[PDB]
Amino acid sequence: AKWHLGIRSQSRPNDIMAEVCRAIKQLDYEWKVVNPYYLRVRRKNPVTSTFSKMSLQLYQVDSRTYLLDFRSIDDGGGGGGGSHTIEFFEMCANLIKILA
Amino acid sequence: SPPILPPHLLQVILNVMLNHLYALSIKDSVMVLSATHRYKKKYVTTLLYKP
Amino acid sequence: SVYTTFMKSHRCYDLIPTSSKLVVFDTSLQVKKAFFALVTNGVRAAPLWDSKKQSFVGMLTITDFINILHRYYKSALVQIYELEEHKIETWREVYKPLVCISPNASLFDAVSSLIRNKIHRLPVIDPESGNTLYILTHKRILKFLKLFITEFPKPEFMSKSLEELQIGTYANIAMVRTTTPVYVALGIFVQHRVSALPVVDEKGRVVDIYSKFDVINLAANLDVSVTKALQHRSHYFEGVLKCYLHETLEAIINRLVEAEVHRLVVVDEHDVVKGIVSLSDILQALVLT
Ligand SMILES: Nc1ncnc2c1ncn2[C@@H]1O[C@H](COP(=O)(O)OP(=O)(O)OP(=O)(O)O)[C@@H](O)[C@H]1O
Ligand SMILES: Nc1ncnc2c1ncn2[C@@H]1O[C@H](COP(=O)(O)OP(=O)(O)OP(=O)(O)O)[C@@H](O)[C@H]1O
Ligand SMILES: Nc1ncnc2c1ncn2[C@@H]1O[C@H](COP(=O)(O)O)[C@@H](O)[C@H]1O
Repeated sequence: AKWHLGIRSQSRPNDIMAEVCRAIKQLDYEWKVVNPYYLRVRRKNPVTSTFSKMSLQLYQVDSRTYLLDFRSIDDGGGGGGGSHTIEFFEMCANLIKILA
Repeated sequence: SPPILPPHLLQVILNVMLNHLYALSIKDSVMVLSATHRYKKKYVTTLLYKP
Repeated sequence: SVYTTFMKSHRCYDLIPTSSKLVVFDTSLQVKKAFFALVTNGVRAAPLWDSKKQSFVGMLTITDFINILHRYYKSALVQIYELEEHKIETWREVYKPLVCISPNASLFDAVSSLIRNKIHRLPVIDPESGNTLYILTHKRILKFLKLFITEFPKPEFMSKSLEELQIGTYANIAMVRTTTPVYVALGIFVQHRVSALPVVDEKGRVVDIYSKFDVINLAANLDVSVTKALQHRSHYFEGVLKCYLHETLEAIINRLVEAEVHRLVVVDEHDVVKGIVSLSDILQALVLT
């Protein structure tokens, strides 16, 4: 099996952060802008009413390529009785979908 | 410009990365997501198979 | 009893390895991809996640795969072919609420829950995060007890023979023969709710063992005999692990833990099977002392 860290693009860093903000808004998650390249995002579970947080961080991996990093925030989220881990995976799959 | 990937944050894994999302190339409309989390002094790597 | 006291003084959390992997399936997953992923990942069970209800709703095990293989086989004989594309949710609908345990719950609770619910897979779920942490088993628990319980004080029943204790099953032993088709074995598995079948010969002597674990090897062809299907034996195989009635509980627990199989075939001087002694029997015995 070949596992990939987050996702990759060859758009401009600014362009990239633009689309993930749009993708985020579409989902109706709340987000905060720490760096121009670092986003904390928050989301309230419609079923469980809990909150889950995660970081989106953009790195440069190439001269032409950047990497968007997803990291769960271990802050006492989430479930539920859901599952902080599984709900993390779902927030991501949704964002990765809206992108693509 | 955006920070450079820290090692040892691996870009690819073949079979400090705690809480980081890894994923397989999509196939058959099914998504496979992975990550390692910590409960006290225990670690588990969860794979979620999701259409 | 020392076994009982130990069990009550330890949390399930103590049984979890420093590092493990867990495979979870979204219930909308197609059954056929689910079972291939068990094989690929080297795991015997997966927590099932209902995205709609946002929680774990059950488990996928080999027993399920077997039920499904058995249905598939019969339905095919009558030209019904619907089970392949079935997502997991729909196959569950076709027919067992999730039983789990907190990492802070006692090991005694873990044991009772397995016995009372007649399952083999107890997910340890943290109520805080809601995360499944580990899947707890009879094998894991019995190994832990053996390792962490001091040899003395030793209860006297530990020195008693199987004969005396009467632990295990000694009547209506489901068995197959060397020349028995795998689909026949499935029928027996599905009917007898039993984890493995001794392969015997004309005179009733055990020569092999056909486990449920030996069946998912096929999600990676149900006409071949049992003997043939046990040629793709992936692990090194010294032969069948057995015991005699005169042997003591202690000797049998030791064999079981060191062997790391789910049961021993009870046998006589001639290798004729007289019964089965499973981890379930032993743990039940240690918990009722
Ligand atoms: N923790 C659980 N909660 C709810 N249902 C379960 C749980 N574990 C297993 N089951 C269900 O109970 C049935 C029997 O499961 P069991 O645990 O005996 O399977 P198995 O461990 O794969 O089989 P074996 O251990 O005998 O090889 C299966 O249909 C399974 O879906
Ligand atoms: N009494 C026995 N003698 C010889 N071989 C055995 C015996 N019991 C099991 N085996 C073999 O060892 C392998 C492991 O089977 P077993 O079901 O005991 O372990 P498991 O199912 O992986 O773990 P668990 O005990 O949690 O179900 C199987 O392939 C089986 O053929
Ligand atoms: N082939 C078999 N025939 C009859 N009983 C069995 C057989 N295998 C296991 N058992 C019994 O079924 C119960 C559950 O065991 P197991 O399925 O091995 O966890 C135990 O009491 C076993 O003694």
